[PDB]
Parts: sequence; structure tokens; C-alpha cells
Amino acid sequence: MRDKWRKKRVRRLKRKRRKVRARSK
Amino acid sequence: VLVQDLLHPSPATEAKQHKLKTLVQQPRSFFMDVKCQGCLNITTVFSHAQTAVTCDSCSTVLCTPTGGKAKLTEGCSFRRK
Amino acid sequence: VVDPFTRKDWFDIKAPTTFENRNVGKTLINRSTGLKNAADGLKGRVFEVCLADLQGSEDHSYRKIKLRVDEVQGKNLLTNFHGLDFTSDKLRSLVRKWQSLVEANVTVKTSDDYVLRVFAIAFTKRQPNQIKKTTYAQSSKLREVRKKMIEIMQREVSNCTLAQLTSKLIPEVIGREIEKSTQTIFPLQNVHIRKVKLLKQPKFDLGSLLALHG
Amino acid sequence: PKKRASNGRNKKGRGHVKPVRCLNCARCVPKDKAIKRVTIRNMVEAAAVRDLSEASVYAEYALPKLYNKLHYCVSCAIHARIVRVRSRTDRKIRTPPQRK
Amino acid sequence: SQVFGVARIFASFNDTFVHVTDLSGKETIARVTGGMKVKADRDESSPYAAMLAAQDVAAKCKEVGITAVHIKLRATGGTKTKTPGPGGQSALRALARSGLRIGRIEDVTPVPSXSTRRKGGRRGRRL
RNA sequence: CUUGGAUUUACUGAAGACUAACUACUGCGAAAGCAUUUACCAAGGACGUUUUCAUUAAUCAAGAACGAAAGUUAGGGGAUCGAAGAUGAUCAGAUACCGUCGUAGUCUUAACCAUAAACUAUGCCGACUAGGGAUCGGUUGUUGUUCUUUUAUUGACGCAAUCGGCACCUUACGAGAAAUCAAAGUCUUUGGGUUCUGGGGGGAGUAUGGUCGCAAGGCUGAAACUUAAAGGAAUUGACGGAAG
Ligand SMILES: [Mg+2]
Ligand SMILES: [Mg+2]
Ligand SMILES: [Mg+2]
Ligand SMILES: [Mg+2]
Ligand SMILES: [Mg+2]
Ligand SMILES: [Mg+2]
Ligand SMILES: [Mg+2]
Ligand SMILES: [Mg+2]
Ligand SMILES: [Mg+2]
Ligand SMILES: [Mg+2]
Ligand SMILES: [Mg+2]
Ligand SMILES: [Mg+2]
Ligand SMILES: [Mg+2]
Ligand SMILES: [Mg+2]
Ligand SMILES: [Mg+2]
Ligand SMILES: [Mg+2]
Ligand SMILES: [Mg+2]
Ligand SMILES: [Mg+2]
Ligand SMILES: [Mg+2]
Ligand SMILES: [Mg+2]
Ligand SMILES: [Mg+2]
Ligand SMILES: [Mg+2]
Ligand SMILES: [Mg+2]
Ligand SMILES: [Mg+2]
Ligand SMILES: [Mg+2]
Ligand SMILES: [Zn+2]
Ligand SMILES: [Zn+2]
Repeated sequence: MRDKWRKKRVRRLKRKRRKVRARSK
Repeated sequence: VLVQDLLHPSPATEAKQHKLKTLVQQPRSFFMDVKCQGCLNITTVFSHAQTAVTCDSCSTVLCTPTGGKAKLTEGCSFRRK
Repeated sequence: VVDPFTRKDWFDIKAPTTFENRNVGKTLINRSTGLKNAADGLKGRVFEVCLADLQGSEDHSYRKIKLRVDEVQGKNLLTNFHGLDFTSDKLRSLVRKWQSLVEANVTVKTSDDYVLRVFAIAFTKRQPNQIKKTTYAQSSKLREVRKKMIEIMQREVSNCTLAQLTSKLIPEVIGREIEKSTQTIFPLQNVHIRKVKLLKQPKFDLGSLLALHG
Repeated sequence: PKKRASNGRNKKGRGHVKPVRCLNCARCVPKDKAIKRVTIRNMVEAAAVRDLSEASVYAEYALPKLYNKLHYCVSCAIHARIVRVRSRTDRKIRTPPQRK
Repeated sequence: SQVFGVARIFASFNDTFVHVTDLSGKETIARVTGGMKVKADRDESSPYAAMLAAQDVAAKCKEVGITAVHIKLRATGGTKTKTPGPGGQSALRALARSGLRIGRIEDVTPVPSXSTRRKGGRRGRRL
């Protein structure tokens, strides 16, 4: 896939990782 | 040109060079003897003067500074020293 | 259903005496009725007519004069000067590449308190023996030319009445003086007063207007 | 690889050039990169310059010209054949085409 | 001599306006558009429709007393194209061939001295 | 959207933006960037100099200033365009292209953010090596030229030199895998000074820790595992809803 969209997908996936870890702080 | 006299450049081509690009650098400026029209009193003025020089006798401006050589006022005659 | 042209009355447009051919043309309006007079709804109209028509000569074909009607005398409309402008094609034919365009404007009032904006335009002139492709003036020269334009338009408008100024615009008196005054700055060509705008008018003086119509 | 030594534009000794919109599609294109054509056309087609001259109330009235400067993006210009694909060696030639 | 109107011809790429006023432009004498002469939207701006539109304008002009007109051709202008539409050339030729007399001709397309942002977006309209 | 007068026409007014044409293988700036006039404020390069000081310099971990657009916070403005959204088409489907509206945004003031194909994909300083014509700034010598004003001390132009720039054309001594390059040359005949970066392709600019940020995110930054190629430039062909 396009590198720009591959980058956007990972940013959205990193965003999810941060929110999930925050549950237990 | 493979063979050329670098120590004795042609004086014609030597005069077209920049003042720092000759074999030995030498200024192209000079000093002048300025006669104001009013009187006759030798006043030494630099050719590239940055000052509005006035002669001692009469308070008349001899030259006005410019970007390069100073511009002598009307009625003022100069002789290179 | 009604054919609205049966109720139209024709009027004649008269230019001031500053021009030559004072018979500009004809206009029409709804005939004067009880509710609305034809006179009051007809004054204030602006007519844009080419200066070549007002003077006969074709040398003024590229300038067009705005005439504002401000008095009606029977079937005659007494118009006054409302503005000056160039034709679009004339201005586009002057703006070439490889040359400098310099413009200036100034707001100035006449002797009779007519507030005007006068727009001057000029271009750098290519010398007859010139070899290089472009003819550009340094920005310092353009500022000096622009300063010279402004003080000449200010002088040649504020020192005369609006009627006298109209007699100045027709032979390009101001344009010829700007070109002469800027000779020692840079050679210029096509020096024109390309536009005049009325911003504010003094209190209406019918006697002053009537003197401009015979 | 590099196709043009000029990068397809005319920006040297400059950082940024403000854009222009293609006449045909309104695409933002840098002013130096846009394909610009200055056109001076007769306002009346040569077929109609006669009958319109007869209908004129003015003896010896010159018909005004139509002045326009057109800006095209690369896609607008190539599609409309304003510019064409040239060979690798013919690309370097930047003198105006010998047509007029 | 003659009685002049002003033939304000607005020729866009979607239509053609043939609008004749007086000298001031405050009085409308005849306004016939190319869309009143055809039943297809695609040729409202056709040269043929503009010629028919101009002929109806000239006939209306004659019965009111307008014997000559000045021409003020314009394109859409503004942020859009400055070149006149295909119907503007035909409406001008039709008026001259209809017995109306022609005075000054001028292009009065509105041209900005900059301008506002033009529609289509940064990448233009992709077709 | 329109006989409740749309679109069109003239005059008048108000709002915000934006600075057309002139505008260029032209200018300025450290870069990002900078294009209406005038005034003011403080800067700057180059040039000229028989002025002055005398090594005060070059490049620079750490540490700083600035840093397009988008984005964030709070006021003000909100014309136009216009993410989102809504809608008419097209389509097998299109919540896509196309059309009509449209909110954030677009503009500005106070703060943040610190990233771009932020590109010349080419670090900075110094020296040398080849021809040519243009051009911008300064200076210096000179015309069957136009003009001040009637001439000079007018300005423009013309012809020569020169210093600095933005570039360009030819050649290849030379370099390179080639494309190409006056530097990407003076590199196995290998050493002028110095900073930064890379070590097959992925995993991955990911995880984790730290730190900065209001957030978005920025900076720093692995490993397990997986893989024989991935890639660069060019050649012949084939194909193209590319041109002739
Ligand atoms: Mg390619
Ligand atoms: Mg950039
Ligand atoms: Mg296409
Ligand atoms: Mg410039
Ligand atoms: Mg620079
Ligand atoms: Mg650091
Ligand atoms: Mg920013
Ligand atoms: Mg706000
Ligand atoms: Mg808004
Ligand atoms: Mg749909
Ligand atoms: Mg949508
Ligand atoms: Mg859309
Ligand atoms: Mg919209
Ligand atoms: Mg904001
Ligand atoms: Mg980066
Ligand atoms: Mg680039
Ligand atoms: Mg880089
Ligand atoms: Mg560095
Ligand atoms: Mg070097
Ligand atoms: Mg020079
Ligand atoms: Mg070799
Ligand atoms: Mg080369
Ligand atoms: Mg190079
Ligand atoms: Mg690796
Ligand atoms: Mg390849
Ligand atoms: Zn003396
Ligand atoms: Zn495009």
C-alpha cells in the first residue's frame, strides 16, 4: 500500500495502544 | 597557453586586472592638487575621498563623496601628484 | 399585455460646452405620471460615451467619458463630467513584457471642491540605439517617477476648477508635463492620465452647471 | 532518474513562488512552472470583418483586439496539445517553435 | 442622426445573453438569451442559438426606434475564464447583418486585480 | 433559483480576503519565505577605500533562535473557497472522481506545535583546473545615440574592463555503474580543515524506557523473528484508454 497511508494506519494503531494501556495507567 | 611569462605580464593586460589580482597588489587611487576657482592654494585631496573637503582659505567644498572617486565641484581643477 | 414601450418618453442628452459634439444621444424613461415625475427619476443617470464621439477626432478613441445628468430642461438633459477611463483593449496593448510599468494615484479636490482620484500610468522607453532585450528602471527611479507624478497631478488639479480640468484632460496636458518633468529620471513613454474618479461632489449649483451648457 | 536539469520549472536562486490556477481545471500550479501563452486575437473572425465594417457608422474604425494571457498546468497543456512529448535530445531545445 | 443603444452581449460557455439597453443602461429594450431559442441545455451557448437570439433582439430594437448599437462584449470574468464564449462571435455578426448599425466595440470582461479563491480545489477538477 | 421577477442591465453601498497584467532561466533573505502606495524603525550583502584593529579565524558534541502548510488554546473577524457532513448524477456497487450546498478551516491578535519530495534529493570553509555569450548590483575608462535645456556637472542607451551574485551554452583534460557532472574534477599516482549520516531486504521508525507537548504528536530508539534478494542506471522488445 501507499507509504503515506501505511504511516496513517500505524498512527491510528499507536493511538489505540496508548488508550488501552491508560485503562490500568 | 602552455608556455607563458608569468613574471612579466603584458603591461596592457596588467592594467586591466583587479588591484588585488596583479603580481604585487597596488592601489589605483592617487592624490591630487586641487585649485579652487576663488584663489590659488595647494590642497592635497584623495581621489577617492569620503569627506566633503574644504580648502583652508575659503570655506568652499572641493569634492563630494560618491560610490567611487570623489566628484570635484565646478571651477575646481586638479593635478595628480 | 401592456407593451411597456408605449409609455416611454425620449429625452436628449447634452454634454457640457467643454466638449465639441454636445449632442450625445437619446435616452428614454417611463412617462411622467402623478405618483412619479419623469424628471426626478431621470436625473442622476450616468452615460459612458467615447471621447472620440464628443470631439470628432479618432485620436481619443481609447478614452471614454462618464456624463452624469443632474438637470432636465424639457426634453434636454444637462450632463456634467462624472469620470474618465481608458478602454480595456487600449490598456492591455500598453502593458508589454521586458519593460517597467509605473503607476500612481492621488486624491485631490479642485477649486470648486470636487474630490477626485486621478490615476497616472507610464512605461519605460526603449532608446533607439538600445541593444539589450529589456528596458527596466531601478526601483529607486520608479519611486522618484511616482513622486513626480503625484505632485504634478496635485498641482494641476487643485489649482483649477473641474470645468477647467476637463479642458486639461482632453489634450493630455498633465500627461505631457509628467513626461517632461521625468526626463532626467528615466525616459518614459505612453504617459497617460488613465482614470479620473469623482468621490465627493459639492453642494449642487445649477447656475454653475448652466454656465457649462450655453 | 532526473528527467530535466531544471526540474520542469524555472526556479533558481529562489525559495518559493506563488501559485496560479490552470485556466482549464483551476489547479494550483507554481507561476514559474505554468505553461503561459500570450494571445492577441481579433475580436471579430475574418469572415465577419467585412459585413461588420459595412454596418459601421464610422468611416475607418479599427476593430479592437482581444488580449489574454493563458495559464495551464502540465496536464491541461499536454492534453490540449499546447505542448507535446519530445524526444530525449529534443527536450533541451528551448527556443520558440518555428511556426510564425 | 442615428439612435444608439448599447448591445451588452454576455457570452459564457453555458449560455449567451443579447441585451440591448439605452446609453445609460438603466432602461432595458430587449434581452433574448440563447436558451430561449433551443430546447437542449447542451447548446444554449451554441453559435446557432446566439444568432437566433440576436435576430429577435434586432427585430425588437427596430420597432422601438433603435437604429444603431454600441457593442460591449464580455465573458464570465471574475475568477473564471476571460475568454468569450462561442456564442459571442455569432451574436455580433448577426446584429451587423440584421440592418442594425454598429458603433464602438469594447470588451468589458470583469478582471480582478489579484482575487478571491477560485472553485475547484488545489488539484483542480479531475476528469 | 425563478411572473412573489430569477439570470441579465446601470448606479450606489458594505464586508472580509487577495495584490492580476508588468512577472523574467530576474531580485532579496540563514532557511521557511518575500510582489499595491507612502511614512517611520532598526537591520543587510556587494562594491569603493593609500581608514582602522592585528589572528580576533574554520567547522562545530552539549545548548539555543527561526522554522510552509495542516493542527491545538483563547479573543476578533468570518467575503471566497472549502476537510467533515448533506445532497444530484455515474456505476454492479461507489458514502470516489463530476454537480449544488456547506461546518471546522481559510484572515488577524496573544500563545503552542517543530514537521514537508523543508529538494539542488548535492554539508560548511579554503585552493587550483576550460572555453563562451548573456544577465543583476557596484566601480572605473570611453560614443554617427536620445534627452536636460541651450550645453555642460542631466539621465538613458552604446562600447570596454573589472569585482561580487542568480544562472546558462559547448567540450570532456577529468569523473562516474550510467543517467550525467566546471563539479559529482584535482580520488589505488589513494592525506587542505572540519561536522553530520549509512552498512542486504523486511519486522520498523514498530515495542519499551526517557524526554518535550494541552493534545495531535516530536526527538531518542531496539530485539525476537523472517528472507535471496530488494534496489540503481541503462538496453532490446511488448504494451498504453500518450503524441506524430
Ligand atoms: Mg519516471
Ligand atoms: Mg520549498
Ligand atoms: Mg485526465
Ligand atoms: Mg526586480
Ligand atoms: Mg542568497
Ligand atoms: Mg545539536
Ligand atoms: Mg507554523
Ligand atoms: Mg476562533
Ligand atoms: Mg467561514
Ligand atoms: Mg451518492
Ligand atoms: Mg462527500
Ligand atoms: Mg466536491
Ligand atoms: Mg461553495
Ligand atoms: Mg486558528
Ligand atoms: Mg525529516
Ligand atoms: Mg525541488
Ligand atoms: Mg534531505
Ligand atoms: Mg552543517
Ligand atoms: Mg569550493
Ligand atoms: Mg553592470
Ligand atoms: Mg571513465
Ligand atoms: Mg553542463
Ligand atoms: Mg550544476
Ligand atoms: Mg539493514
Ligand atoms: Mg529502473
Ligand atoms: Zn578655496
Ligand atoms: Zn492537474
